Amino acid sequence: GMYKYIREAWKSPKKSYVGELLKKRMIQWRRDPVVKRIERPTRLDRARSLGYQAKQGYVVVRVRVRRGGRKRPRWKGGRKPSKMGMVKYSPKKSLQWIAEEKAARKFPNLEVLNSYWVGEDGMYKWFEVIMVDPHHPVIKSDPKIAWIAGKAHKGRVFRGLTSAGKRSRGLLNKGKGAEKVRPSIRAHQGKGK
Amino acid sequence: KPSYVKFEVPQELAEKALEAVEIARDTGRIRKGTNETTKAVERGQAKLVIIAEDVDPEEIVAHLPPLCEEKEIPYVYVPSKKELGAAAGLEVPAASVAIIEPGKARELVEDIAMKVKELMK
Amino acid sequence: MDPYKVIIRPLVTEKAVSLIERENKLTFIVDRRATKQDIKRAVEEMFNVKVAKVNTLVTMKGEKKAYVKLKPEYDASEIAARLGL
Amino acid sequence: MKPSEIREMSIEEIDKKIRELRLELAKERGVLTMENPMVIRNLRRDIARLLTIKREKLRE
RNA sequence: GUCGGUCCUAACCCGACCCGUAACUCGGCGUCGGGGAAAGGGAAACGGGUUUAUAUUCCCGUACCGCGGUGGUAGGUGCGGC
RNA sequence: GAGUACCGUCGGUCGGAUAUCCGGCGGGAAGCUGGGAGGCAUCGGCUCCCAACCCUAAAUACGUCCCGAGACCGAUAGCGAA
RNA sequence: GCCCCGGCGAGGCGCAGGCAGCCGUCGAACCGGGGAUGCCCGAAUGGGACCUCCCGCGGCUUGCCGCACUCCCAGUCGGGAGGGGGAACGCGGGGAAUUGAAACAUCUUAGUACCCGCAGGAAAAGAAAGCAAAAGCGAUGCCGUUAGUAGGGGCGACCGAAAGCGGCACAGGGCAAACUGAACCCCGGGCCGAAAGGUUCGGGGGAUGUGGUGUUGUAGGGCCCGCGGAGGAGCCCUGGGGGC
Repeated sequence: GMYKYIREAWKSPKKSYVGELLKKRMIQWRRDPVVKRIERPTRLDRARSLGYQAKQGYVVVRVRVRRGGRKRPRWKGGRKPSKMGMVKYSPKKSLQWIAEEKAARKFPNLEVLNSYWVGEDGMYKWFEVIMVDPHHPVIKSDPKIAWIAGKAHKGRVFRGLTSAGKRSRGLLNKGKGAEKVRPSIRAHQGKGK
Repeated sequence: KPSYVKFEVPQELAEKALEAVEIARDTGRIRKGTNETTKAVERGQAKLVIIAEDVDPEEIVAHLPPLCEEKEIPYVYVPSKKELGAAAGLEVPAASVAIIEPGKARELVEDIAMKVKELMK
Repeated sequence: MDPYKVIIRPLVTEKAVSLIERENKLTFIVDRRATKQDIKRAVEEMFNVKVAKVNTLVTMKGEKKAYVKLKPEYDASEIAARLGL
Repeated sequence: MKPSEIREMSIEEIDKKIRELRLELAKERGVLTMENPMVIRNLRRDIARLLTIKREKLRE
């Protein structure tokens, strides 16, 4: 037990005791910096499913991002009318992934593993990101996360191998409809997404 | 001050609870940890639940009061996890503990239960 | 620097010879990276003399050059003969 | 000079010989501006051998 | 050692943090730290002679600054003038 | 294995057409007597499968390099440079 | 240009045909292998640059070590990581116009040139909430065909797949949870051992769960029951032979 009850509390927070908790917590988070390290996860069931243990080498980092889409900058030279838009654009990455990348900038000796949603507002979204030190012996002594010390896993979040990146790349659909997403997007000339 | 706390137990009760836990550890049976405690309560083997107030996030232990109130098992609060764990016989701290098979604490648990009821009402 | 590496070369020119005769001076070519004090030591050891003054200039070939004046107890001509000239 | 000979010697004799050859090299470079054009090459490489061998000895 | 740099700040600039940006070798407020004038501010040398070619830089003669010392006095415990 | 499957709407993209994939906004589940797919939506039948966590060699692409070759050029040619 | 081990076996001192001279038979030059020394700038890193040069602080005995920024484990000491470079190939984002349509605006050029970021000797993908149709297949990836087809489109100019069939090559494993409950991991020092490995002391973590079990579909696993008790496939080199 103790895990399904947390899952229940968070499956709809407006209905549980979590809404007002989150109101207060945000009152205090809005003053914090954009990337902040913490002691313990807020959604422990979800963390421990995504891969998180209470050993040395795991780090939890909250990130704040702004909501909505993009506003393109204006164009200097002449354009055709199908190419003048500035406002109603949206990004092709998700805010989850953008947050992961900001954290990866701030902690350079580390590597990202996964992330989970932890709050909303009218202007901001909040994600908690998990990270792992690949040069710790406690971490090189565990076969579940000893792959991460390899020579092809640095830049993971940047090339797109985290779950958010796979989602945004299209690697959750397998048959009809996903003819253009394997083995990659460049392989098909960006013609998927 | 958190919101899973429904009432204010004083020094009296908190200290008696720590000593009851230490005595029940050294004589009877003690289930340590939120998950052990939760399962004990779900199966009915729990005769008293000690909960900590020094906890964050509250989502760890915020399910226990509204469950023990149903199963009709008494529960008290205490203000620190390090002390509770030291009592239970750990170097790490505990957020929740369950007393099963009391030995030499029976009357302590009697009084704790009565005062907890008087306080809740 | 260290003694015995400072001094590269002694000079033999008409100006240097004039100074040897008149002023009791020696004229050396030295490693750029040495200072007046290191030059002083170097001369003292490599020749067992007491020195009075050192003056330096970097040339238009990339060479540091030292005019060295000894105390009137000693004599330049002596060491100039001890060397070749 | 031959490493066989140099290896029969002590660290202080080696230091002394290095100083001596340094001085002889200076005075030869001096008189050069004013026969046997190889004195300089040979002395340089002598000092080189001496330094290498002293470093070996100290590393043992 | 004494000429000038080297020191001080000016208009101005950079770095780190911070906020933004899909991102940056891009953009920027504030805090902190640092740079920025061989005609601004600013310890101290003048005459004669010497060389094919340097000299307030070398030689003679007469001097001055800054650090550290040795030895004596002023003073600590002294006066003159409405 | 939940702000997930799914539903509407906006922008982009695709051969993807009332039937591609990505993202923003507003709503939002069941959870083993369970759940998904079967080219408009829905009802029934049948067939196939169990998402929202992770690792993984071989067959492949390249040639700032090497070996080795040539119905290639032969000093205004051949690489810009014998 | 200095040293050592080997090969070759008499001359040698770069392109580069000179004067004068030295090295070598105690085995050179040359070739293969391994070591030493290695100025300043530069990621450039103790702090600064109108000139690849300057200015310093601690601690030990002129000589030396240490001291950037952002981070992890610790914590009054220490131990570690990143940063820059690299033809073409690679993953992820941002994104034009000339031109064509005999003008042009949707389309085309084109997810192109170019820009930003991240990796390697290969990268990326990869073990069905799939394909299909009265029959059946069985992870990914590459070639040849399917095919200028289905299908998109001022239905104009034009754009444009897949499944399957034939072959190359082949390989499958682990978590979360349920049930147990410290039975567990790491650092440093000491004793066995040739080593792979095993045993004690002091610290760091871990009850907000370390270790064990467990992993899937006309279901699988756990708890309960009975019966049975082939994890024995792999690690090392004091050894003895072989091939390259």
